[PDB]
Amino acid sequence: GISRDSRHKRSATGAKRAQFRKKRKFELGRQPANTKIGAKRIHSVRTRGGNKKYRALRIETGNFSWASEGISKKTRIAGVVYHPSNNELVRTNTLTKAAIVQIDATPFRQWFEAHYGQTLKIESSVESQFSAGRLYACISSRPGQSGRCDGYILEGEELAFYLRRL
Amino acid sequence: VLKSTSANDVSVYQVSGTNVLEYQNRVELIQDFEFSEASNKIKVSRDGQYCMATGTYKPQIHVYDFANLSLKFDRHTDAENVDFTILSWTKSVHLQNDRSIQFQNKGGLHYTTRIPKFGRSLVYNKVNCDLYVGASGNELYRLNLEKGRFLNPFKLDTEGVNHVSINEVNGLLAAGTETNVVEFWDPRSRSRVSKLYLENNIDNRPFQVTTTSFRNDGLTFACGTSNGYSYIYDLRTSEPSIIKDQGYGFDIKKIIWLDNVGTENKIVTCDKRIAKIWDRLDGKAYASMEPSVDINDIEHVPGTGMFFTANESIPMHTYYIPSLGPSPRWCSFLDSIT
Amino acid sequence: QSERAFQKQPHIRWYKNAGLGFKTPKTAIEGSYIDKKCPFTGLVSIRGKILTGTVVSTKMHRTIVIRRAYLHYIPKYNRYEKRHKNVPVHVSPAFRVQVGDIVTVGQCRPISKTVRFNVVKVS
Amino acid sequence: AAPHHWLLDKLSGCYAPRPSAGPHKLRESLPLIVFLRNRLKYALNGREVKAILMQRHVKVDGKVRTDTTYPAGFMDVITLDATNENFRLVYDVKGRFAVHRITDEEASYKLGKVKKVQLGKKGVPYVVTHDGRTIRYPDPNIKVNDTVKIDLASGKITDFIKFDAGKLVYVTGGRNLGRIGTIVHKERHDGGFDLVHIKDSLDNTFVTRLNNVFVIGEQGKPYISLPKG
Amino acid sequence: MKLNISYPVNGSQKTFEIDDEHRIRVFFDKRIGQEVDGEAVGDEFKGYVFKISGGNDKQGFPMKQGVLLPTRIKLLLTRKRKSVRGAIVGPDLAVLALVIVKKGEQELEGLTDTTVPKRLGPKRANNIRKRLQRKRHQRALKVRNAQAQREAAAEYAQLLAKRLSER
Amino acid sequence: KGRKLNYSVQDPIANYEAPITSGYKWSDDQIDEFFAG
RNA sequence: GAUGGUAGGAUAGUGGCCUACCAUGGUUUCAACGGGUAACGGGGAAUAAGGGUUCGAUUCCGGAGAGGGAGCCUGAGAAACG
RNA sequence: AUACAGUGAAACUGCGAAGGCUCAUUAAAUCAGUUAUCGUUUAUUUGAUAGUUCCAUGGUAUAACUGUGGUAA
Repeated sequence: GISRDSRHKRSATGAKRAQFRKKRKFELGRQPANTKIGAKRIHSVRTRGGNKKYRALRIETGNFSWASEGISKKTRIAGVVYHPSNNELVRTNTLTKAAIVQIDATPFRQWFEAHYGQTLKIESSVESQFSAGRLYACISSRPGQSGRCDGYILEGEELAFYLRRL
Repeated sequence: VLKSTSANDVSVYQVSGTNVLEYQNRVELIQDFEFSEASNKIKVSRDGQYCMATGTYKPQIHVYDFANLSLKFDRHTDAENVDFTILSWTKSVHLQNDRSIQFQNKGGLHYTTRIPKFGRSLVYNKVNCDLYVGASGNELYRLNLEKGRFLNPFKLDTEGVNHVSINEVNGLLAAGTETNVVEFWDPRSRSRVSKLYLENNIDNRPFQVTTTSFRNDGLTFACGTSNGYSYIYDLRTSEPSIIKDQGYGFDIKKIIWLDNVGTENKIVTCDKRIAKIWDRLDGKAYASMEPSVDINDIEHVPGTGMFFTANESIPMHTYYIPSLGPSPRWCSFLDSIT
Repeated sequence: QSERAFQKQPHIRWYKNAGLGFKTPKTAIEGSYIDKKCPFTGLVSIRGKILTGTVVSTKMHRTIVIRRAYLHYIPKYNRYEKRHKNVPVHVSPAFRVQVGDIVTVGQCRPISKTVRFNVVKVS
Repeated sequence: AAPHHWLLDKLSGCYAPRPSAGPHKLRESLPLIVFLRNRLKYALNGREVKAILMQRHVKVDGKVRTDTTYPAGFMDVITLDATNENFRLVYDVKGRFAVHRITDEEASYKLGKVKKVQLGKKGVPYVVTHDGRTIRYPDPNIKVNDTVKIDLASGKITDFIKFDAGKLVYVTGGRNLGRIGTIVHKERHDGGFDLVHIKDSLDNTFVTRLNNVFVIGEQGKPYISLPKG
Repeated sequence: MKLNISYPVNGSQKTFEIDDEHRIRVFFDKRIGQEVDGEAVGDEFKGYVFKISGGNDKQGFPMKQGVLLPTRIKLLLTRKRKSVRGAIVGPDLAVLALVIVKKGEQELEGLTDTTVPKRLGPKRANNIRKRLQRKRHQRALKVRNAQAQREAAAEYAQLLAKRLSER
Repeated sequence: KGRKLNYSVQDPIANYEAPITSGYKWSDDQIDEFFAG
């Protein structure tokens, strides 16, 4: 990154003759670490005293949350199909916040068969993924700042809310 | 004596592997060869030294002097890179993951320009000096280094292109698209000449061609895919091909020839985990180079039998083959240690 | 009321109150409008000072351009040249403000490059 | 290089003593060197005021706090062991620090304006003041700008003075800084010039802010003693 | 060349100025760690084996163990550009360091037949081999800290309970 | 489409490299009799 | 990026601060935007002096620089006079 | 004072220097006050603030130091 200041750009009035200043330390834009899938490597960068910041690049073990009961359990990552904060970001298959990524939902199968007995009330277009294995789930946590991959599962309303999109 | 992996009656060696008494018999070739936990892309310059390796987090440029066996500098560039070339020595052009293009010099960062859409590949033309940059969509652009203009961008098909290359002895512009068509343009006429279609016998899903290459005879063309299937092509009965399924087959990214050293008609293929090498006119594997981690891409040093990968680990692996050729003049005791 | 991706929803239908003498309309307490930066449900909290004036233009959505003429006791040429001010402001689900419409706004948490004020009243 | 509040004579020096960090701010306090040395004159220079600080005569707020630039702000009761010196220092009517002399039963406590009440962590009600005494557990009816009375042996609130219409208020801030009389008017606006207004000898009127004013007692009965002329 | 030789277990070390470089030429193009024989460096020390351990060349520049390239090169050490000779030994070493790990056929009145002792015995208890009142006071102050703090916390939480009952 | 495809002329790259006369070692007649078909 | 909206990146965090997508906005005769110096002078920036009436106390002219641009590192604080 | 015991060159340590010249001309954007940050960082100052235990004390690896040396340095 470069900057965080209004001095390089124009305001709501249209001004000119900028030529302002050598940029300070507190306009610090670090490089955009597009977090991907790999082996888990988090860079421990420093800022503002001992404010360590976890910059995750190759995180896997996503803690994704069963919605209707709120069961955040551990799984892997496959790939993001739709994220128009950059439509090339899904072409390159990175992993950022608020992305809709696919999960092999085998521990969710284990929890359902463990606290319900039988195997398969829950919606049908996610029951198809209960059968097959890959369910859609959206990342909540920030791997570029907190270094973690947490998320929430897609269950019904939010599922169709994304499936009608793409 | 460095250990060698098992192969088909042939030997290879790695230097700077994930495993590479050992502390006091260290076999380190290039000092400070390690990045910040991954690697983007490595290539060796046209002259006998000065290899360049792009960065991973706070991405750098990392020029290594071969006649000093260590690092020269690391210009922390502004964004994360995908593709670049080297233009002899000190000049080089890069493009990042965003649609911006950097021009590094001896002083570094001579300019930062942009392309209107997100780009994926860049090549330079030695003749009349226009770099062709392949991007997403209908758009294959030019930035001519003569007069700094823009040129009348090449009208493609729908989705785009994964790789562009021009032929060396005659200039036949390749562009590996998504819909199996290879879209050969002419660097003279600025028009299409052919729209060759790629076929198989398995047809899992509609693959996209990701790697294009030529060599210095100007008659054949090496083609790739998004499935782990190498292809050869000639003008002589250009509709079929010879094919090479690979035993894992995710996405082949680097297919490069051996057209300037001995033990001829041989070619290196490289997908995400493995890089193999086979012979022309049969399609039988000469050797393979299985590392302990995935591969971002590779490169082969000219004149001799050594390879440099860019991978997803902290160091980069170098692979020496004492049957393909010797070790070069700056590595001229690798044949004395192993 | 969903023309964009990425789970358009309140962020924890939801309802709160900034207090301090400004009502919350019943659709803004329990209605289908999201209230991302409208301070009654919102994510922002109120502070600072509250300014009042009529408008000039409400052309783009989530842009309320207030005018604010005010008295100032000029001692230089001993006559009052009349004041005029401008401030962009995000929408609220309480009034489609047209030309005229003296309304007031409270200072909070810079939303765009130049807006710190969001509508809390219409009269 | 000095402020106005210290009552500092100009024929003193060149470098003015910056107070160190502490309970109060820089702009609303006087350090011990400008207190003892050149106001009530128990010293002649910095060397001997450091000497008596090493001897530890000062007992501000019941603790010793041996420091030269310790920022004694509003009504910190400076206590000196020899000749039982008990000093409550308040504001006069023209902006300076009038240091009134008090007695032991009055210096056994102080009072403090409450700034905010918090549900901070683990269900604990919470109160801060201008010296920052985070004391546990007041009643739920502690609004902003009320007045707690600190224990000064332990830290507990002993008495409480509610801020409402008809209370004796002290103004420390703005162009009303250091006035007493607290009743002509009440006017709470919605973000500025909001206050209770203060009389004069002819019962004149005055405007200030909420945070720049804080209560000290009732209409005729403050349990603080005040100086006179 | 000069040959520094070290017999480590006896604690002996001495340099020997060996001219007549076809004796020296046994070491040539052998990098650090690879062993050697006494047979082709000398005749009077046969059955000798020396692990080489670097050596400063003329112009004094050291070699660090195991890089390549027996000329001088400019590396980055403890990070600044220092000049360092390559690990491989060639014709232009001033001194070359050696560790003798087996005595062969002749006694040496510098190395074998003369030796030095060590420095001094150990100081730590476990190094000599191979408090409890503080353990009283630590535990007592810890349980007293618990019986003060964890009781006083509930002792003003009950005052909160009195304020809540009266409110 | 503001910063998207500025068809301007830029200062440092106007003479960043220099062309070559013969260029391709083939002939253009060799191009024509190379890919007539 | 002009003006705003949605999301992400980076942040110490607010923020078109940067990028994807979308809308064509926004300031102005109630002075936009632009023109220069007794802008080595001015603006209280401050002390005022018991008769000097724009001399007469001071903070700051603007930002930079440690041979020249570039990249990196340290720290509660830095794009370090070391 | 036969495991330490005072002078103390040279070495580790705690800190010191804790704020100094020249050059091209910015019109409330340089500056001064003020509102706010439940929109944020914070060493030091000050007030507060910790409850998971199956069949008498834990490991080599480096200095300083000796010894052999290289280099004009």
